[PDB]
Amino acid sequence: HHMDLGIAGKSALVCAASKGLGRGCAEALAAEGVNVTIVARTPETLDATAAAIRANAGVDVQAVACDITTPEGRAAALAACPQPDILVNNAGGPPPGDFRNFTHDDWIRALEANMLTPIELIRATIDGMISRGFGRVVNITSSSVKAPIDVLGLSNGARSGLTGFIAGVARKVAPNGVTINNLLPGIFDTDRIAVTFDAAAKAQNISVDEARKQRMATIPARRFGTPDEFGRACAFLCSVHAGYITGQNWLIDGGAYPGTY
Amino acid sequence: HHMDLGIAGKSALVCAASKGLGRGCAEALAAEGVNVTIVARTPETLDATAAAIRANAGVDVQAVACDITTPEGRAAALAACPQPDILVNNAGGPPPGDFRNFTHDDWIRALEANMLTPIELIRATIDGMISRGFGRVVNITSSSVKAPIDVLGLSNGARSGLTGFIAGVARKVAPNGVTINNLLPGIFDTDRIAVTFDAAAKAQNISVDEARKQRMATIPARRFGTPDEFGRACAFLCSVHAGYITGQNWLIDGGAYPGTY
Amino acid sequence: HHMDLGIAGKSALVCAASKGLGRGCAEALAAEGVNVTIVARTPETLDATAAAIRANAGVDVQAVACDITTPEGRAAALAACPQPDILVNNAGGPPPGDFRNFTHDDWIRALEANMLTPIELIRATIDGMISRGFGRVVNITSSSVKAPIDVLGLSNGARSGLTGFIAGVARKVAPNGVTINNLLPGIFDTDRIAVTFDAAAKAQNISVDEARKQRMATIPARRFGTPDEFGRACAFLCSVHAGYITGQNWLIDGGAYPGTY
Amino acid sequence: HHMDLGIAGKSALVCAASKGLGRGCAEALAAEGVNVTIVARTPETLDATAAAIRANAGVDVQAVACDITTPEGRAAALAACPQPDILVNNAGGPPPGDFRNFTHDDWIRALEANMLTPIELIRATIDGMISRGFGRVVNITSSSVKAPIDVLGLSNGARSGLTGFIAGVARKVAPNGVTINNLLPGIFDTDRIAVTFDAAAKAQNISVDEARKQRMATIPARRFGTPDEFGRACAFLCSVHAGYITGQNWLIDGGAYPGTY
Ligand SMILES: NC(=O)c1ccc[n+]([C@@H]2O[C@H](COP(=O)([O-])OP(=O)(O)OC[C@H]3O[C@@H](n4cnc5c(N)ncnc54)[C@H](OP(=O)(O)O)[C@@H]3O)[C@@H](O)[C@H]2O)c1
Ligand SMILES: NC(=O)c1ccc[n+]([C@@H]2O[C@H](COP(=O)([O-])OP(=O)(O)OC[C@H]3O[C@@H](n4cnc5c(N)ncnc54)[C@H](OP(=O)(O)O)[C@@H]3O)[C@@H](O)[C@H]2O)c1
Ligand SMILES: NC(=O)c1ccc[n+]([C@@H]2O[C@H](COP(=O)([O-])OP(=O)(O)OC[C@H]3O[C@@H](n4cnc5c(N)ncnc54)[C@H](OP(=O)(O)O)[C@@H]3O)[C@@H](O)[C@H]2O)c1
Ligand SMILES: NC(=O)c1ccc[n+]([C@@H]2O[C@H](COP(=O)([O-])OP(=O)(O)OC[C@H]3O[C@@H](n4cnc5c(N)ncnc54)[C@H](OP(=O)(O)O)[C@@H]3O)[C@@H](O)[C@H]2O)c1
Repeated sequence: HHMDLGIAGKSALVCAASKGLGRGCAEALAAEGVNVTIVARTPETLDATAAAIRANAGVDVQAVACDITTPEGRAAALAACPQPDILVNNAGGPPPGDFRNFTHDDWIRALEANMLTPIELIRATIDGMISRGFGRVVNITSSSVKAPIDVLGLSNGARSGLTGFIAGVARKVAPNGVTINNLLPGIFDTDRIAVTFDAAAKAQNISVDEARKQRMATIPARRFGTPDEFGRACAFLCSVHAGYITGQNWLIDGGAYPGTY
Repeated sequence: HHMDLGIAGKSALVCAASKGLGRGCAEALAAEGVNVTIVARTPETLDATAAAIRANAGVDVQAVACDITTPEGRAAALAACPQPDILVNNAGGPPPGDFRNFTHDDWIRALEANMLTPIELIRATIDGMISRGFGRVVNITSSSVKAPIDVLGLSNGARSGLTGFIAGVARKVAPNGVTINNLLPGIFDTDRIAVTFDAAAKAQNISVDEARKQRMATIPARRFGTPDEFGRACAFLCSVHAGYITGQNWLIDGGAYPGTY
Repeated sequence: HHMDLGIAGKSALVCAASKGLGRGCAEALAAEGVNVTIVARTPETLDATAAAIRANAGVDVQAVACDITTPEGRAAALAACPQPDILVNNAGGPPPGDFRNFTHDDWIRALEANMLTPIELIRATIDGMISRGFGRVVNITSSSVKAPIDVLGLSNGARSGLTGFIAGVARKVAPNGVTINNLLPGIFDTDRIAVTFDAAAKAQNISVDEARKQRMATIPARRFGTPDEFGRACAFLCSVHAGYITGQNWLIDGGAYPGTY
Repeated sequence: HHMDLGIAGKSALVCAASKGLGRGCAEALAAEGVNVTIVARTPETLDATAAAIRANAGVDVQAVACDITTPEGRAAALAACPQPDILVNNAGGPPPGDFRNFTHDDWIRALEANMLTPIELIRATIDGMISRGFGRVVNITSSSVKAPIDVLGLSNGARSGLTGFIAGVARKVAPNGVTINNLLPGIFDTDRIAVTFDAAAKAQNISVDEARKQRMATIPARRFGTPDEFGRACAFLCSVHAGYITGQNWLIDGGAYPGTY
């Protein structure tokens, strides 16, 4: 038994996807027959992930080595995948800090990476989607837009800016068979959080395993998220069964956010 | 290809499901190998839907003819399906009117059908789900909990009451592999909205098609929702790939609700 | 200086107001020249509060000793104050417990007290406000409608039901110079709370002062709310300066709720 | 009667305040005895409004002619008012347009004016507020953060970015007697909307008065907001009676936004 998402043979541009949540989305789309173009900066891991997906899924896989948060990187991605049916927006997130230490340049860099980059990729791909009467955009954001994360003010700001803009464009382009939705991760078991736990353990004189355990104990689901399950939610949003879902912020966080809505 | 939801052979109790959104949920779950018990008041339609799901899905189908908004009906449903892995809560919705004409009996009827009935079925099934380390509850509610519907004050109130309570229990039971989420329909093309469009077309002296087209033009997606796609979202929430999603209100409305969140 | 709220000589019906937040609202309204009818069950305390407001504010004060959560109590309150310009809805809160121990009648009782009671008082007073082109309704609810409180499922449900219904009525009656808003307290230093901390101190063999300080340490403002400041926010909503505020949920909680919105 | 806000003799920096909502905030604070420093680019209207507030309120009024969205302008404002107790953040909003015509520079300018400028003024004033154990920051934003405005994508984005960041800093600084809240205008009767209706009428073959009338008819309160009542709400947030309100988004829109929350 398995659910046909109806997107085999379509094309997807999956940003920041040699590892982690982006990789999970690329894998899940390829599993459903989507030809995927994956983007990341470092060739070694990018080429390896592209080869793995090729050998596991049997779809066409393209790899673009670029910084997606530059105009030149966006142009390189679109040169490889010029008319995507499906766009998964993603890029590395901003550094932590106390708000009094954020510089103007820190703000601009976070806004470029996690707000203006997704917006520009939508701008560059939306006309083709509209012309074909089908389109799916999924933006990987953060629980930070629902409840601010203490040390991640740059995310609290930049990703909330993206989300507020997305609300408008989602409803504007909805008449044309295009949906635009955001996937908001709680804590997911990737290399990104291992850096955070490594520093937290060393500061607290406990093991990383113990620090991870203590964090899990505060999550209602009592675990971290997996890149696999994140990618499956992405694939569902990109399917022919989610065409009546647009402008939505899907929080995938094990219940950690306490708000009713 | 096709995505394996991992719930073949599980049991679901699907309330108010001979027609409409409930039937869509039952069929989508049966398509993934779930043995479904479906509940409705009218035996003829209920038996015909049960027979159709048997013929199409090949799963075990039980049909319980009862009023799910009564304790005798809830007991009869649970007697047939006493340890469901999956509970889909649903019942008929309240009648329209101006708030100054709502009677006390009106309020109790709406609160019983669309708040206390789902709560009682959760109370009666949660301990078995917890003991097995797996459970899925999906409550069919309404866009009325995000933005009040003019003439449906009884829904605006009763379903918001359910949602506020669900927020707490979803997080309370999450440590045990149980998730509880709400699916909020916008306008879906069922028999319930045909009653509204027939009375509109006849009153205004226009065709039903014209009356429906006027409403569609106000929806960003420019169509109504289908019971099939509603059921597919339900099936995803009930899957092994949605275990990190709980306490969430999933609005499926073609972008009609204008709020950013 | 001092801000003239423009409501001197108007009439207010203030429910559940011999003590606590309700008394704070009655005193703040009376300080602005509003003639207040205050309602509580216990005559001794009610009369003492009524006499203190008379002495300090110099307005007309009526005391009605009744149970506002019954139809007979509402009839008595409205007989004494049949055409209020201002209605402050309030009642005792529901008891704590685990949802598996809520009886069906526990739910009915909480729904009657904290949802249907304020709805019926609005229905009985809204026509007069509309006919005069001025009206203010303020409903005392709870932070429980923004984030569920663990042991207060009955509040999480009933007050959320009220709130969803209020959303519709507020926008329905806004053309007639009537506003309807909700005031959502976080933890406020009333007798209800003082009893709770007496139990915590005794259970832990610590002083009441230490038990209270333990809770304050988790609140961003690092204190509890005062009934006075709650009443002042109520009075501002009831003023001629808040006529463009309706359907709003004002959370007054020292930042304790972590959600962005 | 009249309510004492307890802020006579305190100092406020009120940005973008020779006209409109900013002027309304400055006048309301001055009316409660606050010494106000008002900032605007054009000297003619700035000096006239400063003279009016001096004559009306008898407080100290400083006028700074500068563009508050530049570092040099922020520095000039702070030179005049180096240790404000109260900061009202405000600046001119972004131009309208279709999202496909927004340039990278359009985005940066909107982000600078309506997100990074308020953030930098908070960073420059928060230390002193904390050191005195009292502070009030009110950010004038927009209903666009609750529901996107069709042609104002630059606002939908930039002001949502501010709001997501403010959520974190409000809770961070709350232990020190500082509150940070946002005031979200719906449509207010200022010079800003005259330009909007001047274009809306010129294209619709109706008068600006007719276009205004038709827009009013869609607002539940059936009118536009006044700068006076907006300023009064600002003054209440800045008072000693609002110290338990922080991190809140106060929507002042006559009920036009349809969302329950
Ligand atoms: N993990 C969580 O708990 C969590 C939760 C919420 C939000 N997030 C956010 O979700 C996003 C993905 O996080 P993750 O945990 O999946 O991180 P991850 O495991 O480190 O994966 C990041 C991936 O993106 C690529 N990448 C990063 N910046 C890029 C850029 N500018 N251009 C192109 N490729 C880029 C990386 O490869 P290269 O380094 O070779 O480019 C890698 O393939 C981040 O924005 C993160 O802040 C994460
Ligand atoms: N359609 C929409 O646009 C929409 C949107 C939001 C919310 N909703 C809500 O979603 C729910 C389902 O609506 P729908 O459009 O699917 O309606 P529908 O097409 O009329 O189907 C309702 C189903 O529920 C059954 N049912 C009704 N009352 C029952 C009861 N007391 N006990 C057992 N079964 C009962 C009906 O069969 P019997 O009559 O034989 O019992 C039928 O099988 C309602 O609460 C509705 O208000 C609908
Ligand atoms: N304090 C908080 O932290 C907090 C926070 C959120 C919500 N709330 C809610 O706010 C409401 C007021 O709480 P509070 O802290 O102000 O309580 P409080 O200090 O105990 O005052 C309650 C007042 O209401 C009266 N009352 C209670 N039940 C009544 C009834 N059936 N009919 C008429 N009068 C009635 C009481 O007098 P009699 O006993 O003589 O009738 C008393 O005057 C409650 O619903 C509470 O749950 C409180
Ligand atoms: N009116 C509404 O319906 C409405 C609703 C929601 C949001 N808003 C937003 O609220 C803000 C205020 O709007 P409003 O209606 O009050 O406008 P307004 O009547 O045109 O007043 C704007 C004031 O700000 C000053 N100003 C503008 N940009 C400035 C800058 N960079 N530096 C310093 N002073 C500056 C202007 O004077 P100078 O030109 O001489 O500098 C003037 O004193 C805007 O961001 C607007 O988009 C307005």
